[PDB]
Amino acid sequence: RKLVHDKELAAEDEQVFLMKQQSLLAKQ
Amino acid sequence: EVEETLKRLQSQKGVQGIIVVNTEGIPIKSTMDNPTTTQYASLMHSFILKARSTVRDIDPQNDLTFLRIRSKKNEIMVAPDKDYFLIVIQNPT
Amino acid sequence: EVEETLKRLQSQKGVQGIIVVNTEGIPIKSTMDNPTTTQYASLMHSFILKARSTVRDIDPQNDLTFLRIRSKKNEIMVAPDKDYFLIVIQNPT
Amino acid sequence: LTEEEKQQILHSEEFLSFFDHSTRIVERALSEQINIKLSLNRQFFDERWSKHRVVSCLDWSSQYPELLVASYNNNEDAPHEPDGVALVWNMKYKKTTPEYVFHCQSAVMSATFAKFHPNLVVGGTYSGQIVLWDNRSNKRTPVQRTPLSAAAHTHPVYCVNVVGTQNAHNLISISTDGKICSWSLDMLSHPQDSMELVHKQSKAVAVTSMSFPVGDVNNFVVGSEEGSVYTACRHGSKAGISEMFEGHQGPITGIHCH
Amino acid sequence: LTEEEKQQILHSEEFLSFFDHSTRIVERALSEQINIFFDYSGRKLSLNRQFFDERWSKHRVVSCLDWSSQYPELLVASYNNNEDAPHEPDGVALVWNMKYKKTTPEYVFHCQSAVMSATFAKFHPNLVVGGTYSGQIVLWDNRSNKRTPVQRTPLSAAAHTHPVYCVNVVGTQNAHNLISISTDGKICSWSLDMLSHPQDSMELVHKQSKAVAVTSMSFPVGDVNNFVVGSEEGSVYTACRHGSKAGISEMFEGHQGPITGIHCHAAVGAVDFSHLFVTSSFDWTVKLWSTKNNKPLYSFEDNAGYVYDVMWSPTHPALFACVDGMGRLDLWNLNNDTEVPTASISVEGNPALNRVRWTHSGREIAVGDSEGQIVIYDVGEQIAVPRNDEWARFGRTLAEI
Amino acid sequence: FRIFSRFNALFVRPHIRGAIREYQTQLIQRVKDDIESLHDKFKVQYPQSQACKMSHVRDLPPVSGSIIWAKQIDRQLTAYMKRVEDVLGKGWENHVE
Amino acid sequence: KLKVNFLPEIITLSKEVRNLKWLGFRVPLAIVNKAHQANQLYPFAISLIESVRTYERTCEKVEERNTISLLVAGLKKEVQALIAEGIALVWESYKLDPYVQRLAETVFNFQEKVDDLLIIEEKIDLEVRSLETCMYDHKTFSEILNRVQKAVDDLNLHSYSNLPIWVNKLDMEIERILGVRLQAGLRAWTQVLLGPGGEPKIKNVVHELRITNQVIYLNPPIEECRYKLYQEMFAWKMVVLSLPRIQSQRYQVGVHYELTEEEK
Repeated sequence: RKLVHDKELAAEDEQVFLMKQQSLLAKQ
Repeated sequence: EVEETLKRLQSQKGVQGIIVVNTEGIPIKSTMDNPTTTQYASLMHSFILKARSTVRDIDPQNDLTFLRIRSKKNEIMVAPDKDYFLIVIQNPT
Repeated sequence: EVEETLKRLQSQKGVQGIIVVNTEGIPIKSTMDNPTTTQYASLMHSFILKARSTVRDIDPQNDLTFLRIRSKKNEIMVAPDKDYFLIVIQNPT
Repeated sequence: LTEEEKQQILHSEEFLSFFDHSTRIVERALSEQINIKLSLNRQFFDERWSKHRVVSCLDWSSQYPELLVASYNNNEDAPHEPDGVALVWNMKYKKTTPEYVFHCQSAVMSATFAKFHPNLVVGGTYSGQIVLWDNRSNKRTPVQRTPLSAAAHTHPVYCVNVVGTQNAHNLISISTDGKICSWSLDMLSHPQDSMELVHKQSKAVAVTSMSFPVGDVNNFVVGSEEGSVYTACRHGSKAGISEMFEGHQGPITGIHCH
Repeated sequence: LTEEEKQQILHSEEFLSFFDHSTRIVERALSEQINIFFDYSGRKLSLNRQFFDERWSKHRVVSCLDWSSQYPELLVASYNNNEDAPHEPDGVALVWNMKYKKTTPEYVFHCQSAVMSATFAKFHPNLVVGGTYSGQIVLWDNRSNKRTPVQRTPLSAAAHTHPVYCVNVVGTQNAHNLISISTDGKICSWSLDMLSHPQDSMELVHKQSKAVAVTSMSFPVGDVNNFVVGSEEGSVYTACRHGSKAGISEMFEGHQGPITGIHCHAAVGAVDFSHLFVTSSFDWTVKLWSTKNNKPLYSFEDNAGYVYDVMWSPTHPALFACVDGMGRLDLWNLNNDTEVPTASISVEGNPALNRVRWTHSGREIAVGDSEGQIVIYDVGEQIAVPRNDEWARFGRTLAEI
Repeated sequence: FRIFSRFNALFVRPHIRGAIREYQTQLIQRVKDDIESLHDKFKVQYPQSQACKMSHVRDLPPVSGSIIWAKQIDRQLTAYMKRVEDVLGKGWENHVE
Repeated sequence: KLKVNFLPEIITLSKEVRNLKWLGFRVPLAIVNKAHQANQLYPFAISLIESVRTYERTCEKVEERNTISLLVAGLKKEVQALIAEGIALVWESYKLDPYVQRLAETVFNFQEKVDDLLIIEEKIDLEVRSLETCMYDHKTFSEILNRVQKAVDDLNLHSYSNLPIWVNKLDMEIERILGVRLQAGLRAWTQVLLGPGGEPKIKNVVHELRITNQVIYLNPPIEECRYKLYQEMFAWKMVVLSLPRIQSQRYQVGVHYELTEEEK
């Protein structure tokens, strides 16, 4: 039983989150 | 900020040079011709070293704050702190 | 008329003591003991004689008119006369 | 030696007291010595800091009666200039330069000392921030500021003042809408006691001017834009506006108790 | 020689014209009289020594500490068993020294049972007496080469049958007694030359024959008949050894947790304070009490943690020291402050500190932990050295409350 | 708290409760930080804490020491109830905090 | 880019209607309604525009100081979830009434920990440069990594998302730059052996050629001499190789586990 490492839990940045929310409002 | 500090102490009349030395002896601040004043900065660097030797060897607990020098032609002001020093040159206006 | 001027300088704000250098590093007129008059004013004689040499290195026409040292416990003005000098020790406040 | 070493050590965190002692003691050494009814006393001007602005507040320190603060509006000639700037002047020396400059990003119209903390300079913005300057600190930018919240002040704040004793005291700030807030000086992160001064079926009054009575910490008085003088008590069962005065047919520009 | 006369140039009317010029420069100079504006210018415990034996003292608690009276630079430590090494002997006694800068223990001692407590023999400089988990009270000799105990008591029905958490050698030089109390009420009085059977032995009951599972004990200074204990009950019992009154005097309600350390007053001087004692317990409180009142005079509630030991400074009347298992050694000068600690230090990593002891001179404090790390601090001299008004200040501080 | 306990008609009257507002924010917030330290002390479990080991050092069996541990955490909880009671007077339970 | 649907000049309309009712002029009622909702919505929307403005400022400082994108991350997803849940609100909602205050609190806590991030980041990064500059010695780099270690420990009080792998990215960069410095020290040992790299002390090995009972031999042996030279190599390896490798987290108090010397 090694310390089996988790996945890359991460924050997406404000540029790519703002393009994501721009696509979310472009759908809206 | 040092250039406007240079400006409003250079707009004071009578001032020939704000040529302020460090503790290192380097001309860290100069406004006039540097080889004419770097050896005077070294002269005043060694003599502000003897002035700190004067205050710390005449008295134990005294700290040297400021020196007023009035010459025949000008009134040259020497300002120590406990870390870094100041030399400035004024004519009587 | 130095004596009633000294009696005026008995009662100025914070005069620590009144002396004068008299015989060119050797003071005579002392209101204090041997060290604080004599070898401190001889240190002042040596230091401002070599400072007269320093301003003389800046310009040999330019000798000294007046010196004042201020510090935390004493504000000492120095009046250089011709052969003898002058030391007056005063408080800052 | 090299210019990268000069631009490191000149902007390093050792020289700022060295520049404060440089500017202070050579501006102590601006004193020219000599070797040979109503009346004018002095004028003050700064060509960089005081051009094309109005004076909006003053205070003398009770500790230092030579010291005077001066709150300015924005220079609209220079939009790159900071809008609030506060300039500290002196009576002891004849120097035409100010002792301290302090500036802010919003325009200031109320500026005072703390009367138990004379090193602390308290300004108050057009935004409603209550900005704090210190002379022991370097920074002309304010060293403490309030939040801009609904719980805190959001209108232009023409008045801010301090009472309580040396051992316990409060910061009192009234705004244009009539919101009062109690503050600490150590902490400006939230108001302590904050409520709204209302009268006349709870209309929101438009408070301009401020006076304390001498020796009073609980009762006080305001003037207004509405031509109306209100006294008001701070705490208790009649916390809020006590009552109402009439007679002025203009908006009230300044009150002062005897 | 400067001059043949020093006077006549000061009495000359032409040299004094130059002096009149000099006083004209003085009268020019002294007309300013301007001062500098202020402009808001503005103007303890020290780490001494650490001890850690990697072979013996590793992963063991510091169970007890004692300083030798004839050797005040010496320091003993008691250790429990190591769960990391069950093959090792359980109790370990390592003797440590600050007159040398070696990190070795000066004398190593060990035994079969885990040593709960130890003391130095005051009147025998070569004997070290320890108390085990077994109730064998073991005796070591540093003259003999063995590390095994050279004498131990039986744990029979005449003797100590329960874990001994306090041992002391007290008495005169002619007449001294080894006093041990286990966790049952059994006190047995012993002689140092004979551990075969106790001199005097009985079991402490306090009310309706309830047993007193004794966790700690103290003596007043100079009092061999009377003493005081700290149980697990929360209840301190003042107790008298011999006379017609043998046993427990008083019922103290007091502490709400089991008592960890009780220590009577050790500083002797102008005003007697030897009726006073402080008590540390599991209820996070140090409780300053006296013998005459049956109530809490004062309780110290600043701790966020299990306080595990408290004792007086043996030179200063108001000063006392306390530790916890958070990791904070705390000094309190009651002339200075009855409200906040006078001094506090925290050990690196914050371990669970078990046992602390002052030195005899009142300047050094040595703390032990869960890890076998003896850490020595020196007390600062404005705190450590008592003054003559401090005895009167302690009297006015007790008369305040 | 002792000067609160001497002054209880002040806790009746609204002038004082308007006036003592900046102090009682600090008092309830330091009560909150003390009881949050008690919360975080109870978040670490008892043999994971040092006190089980120190109970086993000082002869105490650990179910008994767990009871001594949790009853002393309850005793500090009782003391913090005395603290919040002595801040807001009687009827402190009906307060908004 | 982020902006809000609001106009400050609307408080000018509120100022004008709060003056001109007092001057006796009967105003239209929808203007009174519009200035009334301006009076309700004035601190809240300017609290929104300071949250948006400081958000774009801290956006600029994390794209600039992107080196620490891993130490903002739980707070970053809280403020990204707060603006994504504040998509759905409108000005008629009374659900904005705690929401802008929770947003400004997370703006302030974001500012708090990004400036604490800046201070402890730049002190760590110049301490990485203190690994890069000073003398080839185990003790010197040990308190360098101890100050970086307790700096990571006090940043671990804040407890962001993907905090520990950022520390492991630092420690592998330490391990690579220490490989460069170990190459400097071993090449210094190589050049000092033949008669920034440190100061290698390569000592004289004393050998006496020896007769005992008509047998000429050498004592000490030459395999022992080569062995001793490899002891000075392995001691000159020991300066860099036993520098202690920082973990991803060292709040693992309950872990006594998985500790090898290449991880130690």
